[PDB]
Amino acid sequence: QYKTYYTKYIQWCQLNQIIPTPSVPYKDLPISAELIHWFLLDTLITDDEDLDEEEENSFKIATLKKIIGSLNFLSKLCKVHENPNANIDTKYLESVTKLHTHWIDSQKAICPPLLKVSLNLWNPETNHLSEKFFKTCSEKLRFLVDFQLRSYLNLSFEERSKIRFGSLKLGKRDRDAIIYHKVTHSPGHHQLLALLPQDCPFICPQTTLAAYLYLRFYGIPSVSKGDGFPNLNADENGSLLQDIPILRGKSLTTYPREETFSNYYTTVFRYCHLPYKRREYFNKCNLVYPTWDEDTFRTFFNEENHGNWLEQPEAFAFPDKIPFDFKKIMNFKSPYTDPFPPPKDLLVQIFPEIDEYKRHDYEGLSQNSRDFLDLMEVLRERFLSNLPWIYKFFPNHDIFQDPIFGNSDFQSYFNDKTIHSKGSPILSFDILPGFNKIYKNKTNFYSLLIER
Repeated sequence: QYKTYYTKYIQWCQLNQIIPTPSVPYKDLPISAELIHWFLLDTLITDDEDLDEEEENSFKIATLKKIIGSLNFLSKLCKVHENPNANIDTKYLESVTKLHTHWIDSQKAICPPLLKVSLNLWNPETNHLSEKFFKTCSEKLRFLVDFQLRSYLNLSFEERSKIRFGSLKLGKRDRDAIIYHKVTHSPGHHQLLALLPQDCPFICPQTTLAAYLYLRFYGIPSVSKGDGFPNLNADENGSLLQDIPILRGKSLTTYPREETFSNYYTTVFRYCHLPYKRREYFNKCNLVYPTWDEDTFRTFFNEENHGNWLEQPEAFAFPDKIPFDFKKIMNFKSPYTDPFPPPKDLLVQIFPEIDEYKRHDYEGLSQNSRDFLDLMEVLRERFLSNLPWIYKFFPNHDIFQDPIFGNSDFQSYFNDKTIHSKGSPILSFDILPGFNKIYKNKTNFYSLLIER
């Protein structure tokens, strides 16, 4: 029973050269939460079908639990032999089980609030929402970013509100991920979280964030001046970027106040007819990205420490030092596994400071400024690739106030990306796993809009 599972662990240690290949190496076998998880991610999880799928998923979580219980048992047997390195952080493995249980159970259950709120908050014509809190698209998108940061990152309001421009960097192994690397002090603590793009533009945190930044920096052209793009020449090792909040409230310097966000949430969930409990949007979450001790974190992830290993943890199972299953599932994607890119001609007309800094003493900027510019470059690409869809639904959004978007080049891109689908009853982009059947249908998707 125990043996048939824990044997697979030993074979995987042998095959990956974590141990030499000759029985159970009782004394010498390393067992830890991170190796067990890596074993799971290489073998069970990443199993690259209607009623077959439902059964296979149930079976996967049953097997996950049995593998975990088996390796807990193996660890006690190694400890009988005085193995010094068979300690299991069982909380970490309980979060893995809870992560998969939540994913399978919610697929089993199959509108999610993520989609309903996002589509409604992108809508520029929302007469019955609140002219008191949500007069502008900037205010709507500002709210939506906090909402998508909670939905994807499972952070409390207080944690969200500490996100700064300098907190966010592109992944090195996944250049489509934005990584927030949180370091806390009690033996030091590292928690890494990822925002991935979404095929559906309205729930894409990258698209949404970029639209919000677009309005924040440039305002509405005949209407209101923006804050400007940050003065990156003033940045010295993050001095400037670590003080600019990801959302700007009443002053340049502060995230919107919690009491104001409390009202925004109430107002949006009322408008969307969605049940609302403040604690589920404001308080700490039960399921969160894992946090590593400084020692485990530096030692596990340094490939020169482990030159014998065939595959290193960051190659597949923990890209950018985030386990692949958390990264996918917290971004609402399965961990069981651009037709018309935007022309550089158009890219260079929005966020034009990105290119200007690249032209000048680019070399003279701090590394934090260049990491921010590379991030803005990915948000700009995301935003522009999706603008043809946003324009199809919401041509009167504040984004489109710049006379630019009325020009021949922009209109031509907006048309050329979306024309191939104008007569199709089905949306060209995907929605969310388990929801594609229902909501790729245009009529169904449009009906999620409260107004129009």
